Amino acid sequence: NAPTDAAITAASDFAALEKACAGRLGVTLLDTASGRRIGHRQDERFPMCSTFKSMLAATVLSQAERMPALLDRRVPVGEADLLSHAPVTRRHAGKDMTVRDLCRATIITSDNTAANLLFGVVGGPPAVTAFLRASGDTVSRSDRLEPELNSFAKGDPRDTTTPAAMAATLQRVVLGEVLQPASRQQLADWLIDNETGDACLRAGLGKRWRVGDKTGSNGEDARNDIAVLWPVAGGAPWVLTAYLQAGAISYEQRASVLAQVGRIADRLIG
Repeated sequence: NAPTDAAITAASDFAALEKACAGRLGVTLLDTASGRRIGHRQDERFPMCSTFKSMLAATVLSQAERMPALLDRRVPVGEADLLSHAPVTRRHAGKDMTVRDLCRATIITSDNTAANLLFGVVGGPPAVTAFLRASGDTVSRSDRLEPELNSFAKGDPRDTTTPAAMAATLQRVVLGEVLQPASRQQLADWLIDNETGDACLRAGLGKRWRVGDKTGSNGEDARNDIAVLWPVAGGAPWVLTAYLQAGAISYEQRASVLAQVGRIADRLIG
């Protein structure tokens, strides 16, 4: 594994990085002050996997703005709802959880059962797609439930986005005026508190940034990370999306590839 590891660390642009892991890599780096973008395969489709959960949460918050106390509503967690990956909801089987706490769980731990329970609250994948369209996104689409949404076939557009589309959507929804102020700050905080991306984009970004992110992956070859970068010294934020498919390297090496995107982007911003 040493030669592949070395080739990954020596890569200093996104095309070289793609080559070092023999993968397909999609990246957009977006400056929110100017709208300038730089990257790789910015307009090709990639499977979203769990990165969609950021916008599922946004759909819920948007519905709460016109249905008072929805976030305080309690939803039963039944034995039949449980999946293999359910780190938070597993403790609550046979009782219930607030809608708000389900949102937190699905972002910061990627809880699959939490996500399916929230789909039921808002009206399923068509409800999330409709929120996306209303926000200005003409590209991203939510089609299936967990865990089927992770099964991507080449040329199948179900449950996909592009690096450029998702970057723009992060700006409008996390930084813009698609949501009310209290709603978007709550979404920002959940992303900042994420616990699954320590070895991904965060591992290559310097201390001058405060990062919020959401990861994704599947068992075959996909590993993704999308992030918002706030400069702690002040100024406009940046947005960084990274989608990777690379079946010839290990799951761990996929994370190393993501970390290297972080290092290259940080040097490009300068």
